[PDB]
Amino acid sequence: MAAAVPQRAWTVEQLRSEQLPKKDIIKFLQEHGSDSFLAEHKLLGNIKNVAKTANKDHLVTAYNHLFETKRFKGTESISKVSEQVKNVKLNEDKPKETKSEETLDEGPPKYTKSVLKKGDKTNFPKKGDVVHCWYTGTLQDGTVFDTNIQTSAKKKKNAKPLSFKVGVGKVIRGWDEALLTMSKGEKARLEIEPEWAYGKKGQPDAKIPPNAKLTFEVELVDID
Repeated sequence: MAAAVPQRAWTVEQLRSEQLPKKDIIKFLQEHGSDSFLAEHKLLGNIKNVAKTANKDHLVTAYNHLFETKRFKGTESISKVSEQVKNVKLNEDKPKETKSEETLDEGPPKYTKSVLKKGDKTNFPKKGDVVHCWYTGTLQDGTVFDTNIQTSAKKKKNAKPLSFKVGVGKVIRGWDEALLTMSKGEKARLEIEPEWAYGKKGQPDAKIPPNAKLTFEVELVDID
C-alpha cells in the first residue's frame, strides 16, 4: 500500500491556461483519483479518448473538487503475490512485505520522504525562520486526521497557508527533519512512523489507533 493525499501539483491559472497540455491533467486525475470518481466526469478510461470528451475546464473542475470531496484514488488491486493463513499461531494482520528488500545499509530514520515536484532548490527553511505551506494527512487506510488544504482564494478569499518557524519545536521531529529539506515552491510526500509522530499509543483525539503510519504531502509557498 502506498497512496496518501496528494498535494495540488498544478494551479487553476495554469490548468485553465492554454499553455498546459490537457493530456497530463487527465493522467494526473487517473493516478490520483478512483474510477468511480473519474466516471462522474467521464475522466476514466483512455486519456486520448477522454481529451476529446473532457473540456479544459472539465479537467480542472474535476481536479479542484477532487481535493474538496477528498475522493482520491482508493485501493483496487495494490500489491499481491499470494495469500496464506497459518492454523493456530496468530502472526501479522496485514499482508506486509513489498517484494523488494533494500532501502539502505546503515538504516534510514523513522520516516520516509519523496520529492514529487522539485522546487526552488535553493531557498531552504532555516532554524528560527518562519514558513508557509499546506499539508494533508491521512492514516494508512487513508483516514484524514489533519487537512490544512483550504479552499481556493480565486473562488473566495478564505485560504492562508500555515506559518510556523522551523527548528523551533513547532512540529513533530519527523516532519521537521523532512520539511527542513524542503525547497521554496516544491511538493513532496513523506510518511512518518508512529515513533516520530504520536507514539506507539496513538492519538485517540483524532481517532488515531496505536502504531499508525502517517503519510501526507506538503507544498512550500514561502519562507520568512
